[PDB]
Amino acid sequence: MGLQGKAALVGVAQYKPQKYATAPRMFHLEQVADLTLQALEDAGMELSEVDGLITSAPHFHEASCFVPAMAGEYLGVRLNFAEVVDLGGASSVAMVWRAAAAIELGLCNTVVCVLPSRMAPISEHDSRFGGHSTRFGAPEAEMDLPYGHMAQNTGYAMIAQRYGAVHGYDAAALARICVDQRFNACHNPDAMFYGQPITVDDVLNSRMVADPLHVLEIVLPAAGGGAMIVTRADRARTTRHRPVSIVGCGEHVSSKSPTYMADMLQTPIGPASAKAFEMAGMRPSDMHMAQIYDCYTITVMLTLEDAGFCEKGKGMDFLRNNDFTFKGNFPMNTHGGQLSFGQSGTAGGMSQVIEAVHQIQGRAGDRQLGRNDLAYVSGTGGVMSEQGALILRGA
Amino acid sequence: MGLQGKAALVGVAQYKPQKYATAPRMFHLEQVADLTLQALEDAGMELSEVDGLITSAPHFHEASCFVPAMAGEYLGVRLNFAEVVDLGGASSVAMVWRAAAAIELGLCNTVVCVLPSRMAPISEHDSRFGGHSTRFGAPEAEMDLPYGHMAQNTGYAMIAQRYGAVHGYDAAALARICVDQRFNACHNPDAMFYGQPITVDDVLNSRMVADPLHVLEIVLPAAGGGAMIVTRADRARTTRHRPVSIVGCGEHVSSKSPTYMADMLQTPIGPASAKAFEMAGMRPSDMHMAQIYDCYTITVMLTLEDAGFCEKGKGMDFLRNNDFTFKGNFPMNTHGGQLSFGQSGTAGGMSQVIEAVHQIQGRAGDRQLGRNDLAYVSGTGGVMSEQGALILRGA
Amino acid sequence: WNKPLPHPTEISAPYWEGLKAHEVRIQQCDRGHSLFFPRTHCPTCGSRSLKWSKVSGEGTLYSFTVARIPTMPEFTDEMPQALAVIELREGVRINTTMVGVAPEALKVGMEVRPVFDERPGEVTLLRFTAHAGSHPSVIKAD
Amino acid sequence: WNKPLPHPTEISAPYWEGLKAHEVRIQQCDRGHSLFFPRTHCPTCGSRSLKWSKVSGEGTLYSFTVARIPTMPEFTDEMPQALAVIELREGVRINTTMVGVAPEALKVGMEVRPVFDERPGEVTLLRFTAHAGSHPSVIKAD
Ligand SMILES: [Zn+2]
Ligand SMILES: [Zn+2]
Repeated sequence: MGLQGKAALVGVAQYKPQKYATAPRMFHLEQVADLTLQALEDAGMELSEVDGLITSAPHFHEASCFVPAMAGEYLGVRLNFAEVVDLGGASSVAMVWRAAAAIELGLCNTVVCVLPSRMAPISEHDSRFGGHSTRFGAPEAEMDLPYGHMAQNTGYAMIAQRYGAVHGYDAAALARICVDQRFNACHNPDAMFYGQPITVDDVLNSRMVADPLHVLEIVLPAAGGGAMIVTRADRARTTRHRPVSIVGCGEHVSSKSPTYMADMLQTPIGPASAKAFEMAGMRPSDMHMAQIYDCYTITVMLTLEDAGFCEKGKGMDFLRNNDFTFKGNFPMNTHGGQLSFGQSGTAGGMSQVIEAVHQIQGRAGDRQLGRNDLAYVSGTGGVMSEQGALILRGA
Repeated sequence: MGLQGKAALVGVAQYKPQKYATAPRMFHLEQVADLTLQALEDAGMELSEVDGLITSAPHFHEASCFVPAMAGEYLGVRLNFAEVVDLGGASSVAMVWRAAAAIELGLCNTVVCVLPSRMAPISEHDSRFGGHSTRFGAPEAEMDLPYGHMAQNTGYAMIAQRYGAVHGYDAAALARICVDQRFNACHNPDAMFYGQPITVDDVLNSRMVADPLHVLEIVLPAAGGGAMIVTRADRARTTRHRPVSIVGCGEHVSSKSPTYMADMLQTPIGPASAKAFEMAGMRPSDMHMAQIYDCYTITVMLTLEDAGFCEKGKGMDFLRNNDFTFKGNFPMNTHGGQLSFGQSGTAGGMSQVIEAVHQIQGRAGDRQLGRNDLAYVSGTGGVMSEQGALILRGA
Repeated sequence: WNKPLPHPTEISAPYWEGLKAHEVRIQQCDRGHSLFFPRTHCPTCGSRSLKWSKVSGEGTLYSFTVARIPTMPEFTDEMPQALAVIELREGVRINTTMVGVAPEALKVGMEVRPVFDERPGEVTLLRFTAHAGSHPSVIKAD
Repeated sequence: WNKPLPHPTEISAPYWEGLKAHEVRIQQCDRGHSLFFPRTHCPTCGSRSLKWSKVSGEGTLYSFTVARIPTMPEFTDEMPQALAVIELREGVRINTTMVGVAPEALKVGMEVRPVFDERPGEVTLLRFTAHAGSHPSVIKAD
């Protein structure tokens, strides 16, 4: 049951994360074409082979609706699967397994998952709340906003405060995530913070946003984008690189605000990762790498626990006693993660997937892992809201 | 390797189509809850069983993004599949096969497919192009709008005019679609035009909207909404009515504007229907009913041709030589279709799926088909843009 | 008051009206499930039989944080923002802020009691304080 | 013009500038595929090496319709709107309207000529007319 591993990632492409002030301006339709063709060239396939497309539903600059039709028309493809997702940072992992499902279902042969994240040029004839809805009837508009609750920082901070009171807290242990991932980024010329190492005290000395989260434990919004090609296992054999099979997946959404979680310390990556490991017939100890969605340090540590890599409540202990660099025993976000490689909006989650593909394909350069067969990848949207997991295995 | 038919429609719910003046206003989250619970009650299931949710992505009144999360939180369900679609009128059939794909893949036991279509209450603190985008970079904003091309009426008129030039045109033949479907609605107390029979003359003498399309050949806009429960085959055994298995599906999007179609007369419902018939191991001649998306009479005739019910260029004569009432030899849109039952905005296409479920479950009252086991269902968005096809089979 | 205010719907209206009467009123389905935020259905069992009833309003601090950068510039006069999540004895959770408690004494699990904030004017907001503290139950408009 | 006007992008600017020069410019990849609307890639083969080719603007009327109800009030002075789709000799299709011919006279497949509509002032639009007709190739602003 579940995915049988007959779909594989064969081509990737992504813009270098760059600050909004200086990043190139590109229409979202233009980005869709540019990123798809780049990823197709990386795979060694041409345009007419694409019979499936997945992208993000909200905030597509040129279309408030009919996004698949307009994007596919601009691209020039004939789609048997016209898909959009609306899961925030979890979107990237959500598109990957949907592409595999459609290919294993026989609907498609080759699916492109693409997320534009650069802003479009401005015309003379043409966000405070951080994504919270102000619409009449939206519960959070009347229950969150009047009290200052909004966006993501303070929500994740209240999760961190709950964890500290229940299981203990070590500010320096969480800072280990920033230091090791920055080390990884310091060996990635494409990373935003390439050549910019940090220390533990650097993180603690950075400004407090909301107790106990510091600015350096939080991603810096940036522009970018990315796309990935998924195709059938047989066609994958004649592509350019090692196929990266999609052998397990999981998805879970049980709340929007963390306030209505059954337990803010039981995050949805638990159920999602248990389904993905089960589907792949594998266990956390089988993985050679973990590309973990890292908008906040606390999200990484909670993913470490709930995905089964360490015991619930010993996350700080796991962070103190392990080396998370590409030279370490538990390589993690070996591209730098969104924290240090840069967060390209909703495409930031795709950096995790692409790095897993790079590592498995033997294309990671100075950061290449010795064991590069098996990868766990997570995606997280909102504040512990939307979650997905992937198990990937090289051919 | 398509669907194995292990998911089934078990419960439906549908607001009666109403003009926007009589139409009550409810929040889209409110409609999600109300319609979901009505459909669950129709199937005899509980809210606790729902672990999958599909709805429409754009113009969700209370949320421009994170629609699955806000709706799932408001409804109170824990989702292993959080899905949105952006395919216009083809959204309903698109949701059904996605729900079956997730159930057969093992992620969900029960998926709710819901489309709010009533407007929300207005507030002090809170569209002349008919859905066309005006955004900078949208191709139709500069290639369509300044020349008056927009909305749907003229686009379908230009497809009809092209057909008449290539294959000949018979306006009285199209009128039979209106007459026979109105006859069906005349035996449907829930239909908008219940008890109001019309003749071919009434259709031909109605006002011309855009040559060669008459007023009576075009749906009128109305408010409504619908929900649909899909569940595993085994759980469907103990639900209240006959399970309606989803044995075949297909999807195709190859153009937004018909101007860029390879050929406006070769429409994307063909490829989608061929895949659905192939996957169900079935032929058009095996169907006991055809519930065809009918926002325009020309859509129905082209769907009959391209789906395989008659030869290309012969659709005019098929309309002349067959009886499309529920008493006829080719029962079609037996609830009256959107033309005579009412078009509930985006939820209009759901009326085609619901009527098939009603027929297959033996719940269609006076219009009940004696032979009620196999159904072909189509959904169409835009101007022959987004297309989906379903083959449904009673248990 | 330049901050965001609630714009009650006809679904949530009885809750914001109860606060105006210095009462915390939440819905309870006919099977015994309390719910919040307000809905037209029970998010636990789906029942449509909901009854509004006053609750004592006391509970525990489920979690909290202290904003050192204001979440919005118009919350500067509330700084530092003691953002809090309260779980009433009924088991529902309410977003709010703490008043009359030093940020450094905030502690996950403290007993809390409601404070009705009339400063916005026509709208009454719901804040919380330490149960054993002396902070009054109402904050009148300036 | 009070009606909607094109807002050219850096991608489509050469086409709209071409109309100002009384030219119909259509992109072609170096593999020979023509494309419209304008893009930065070939929608056929994915090539990024595109050139702007000068075409005669001649073609055939692919389809048409006569608007009896205005697509919006702003086009009432153009009634009845002869909405049209032209297929150029090179194979691309263009949305437009027909001028210099009766709307009810049109026929699918008839040969057409381009007509550069300068009436909006700074923006020139592309209309079409019968190839054998007497309508000029330009409409000078009023
Ligand atoms: Zn209940
Ligand atoms: Zn080309």
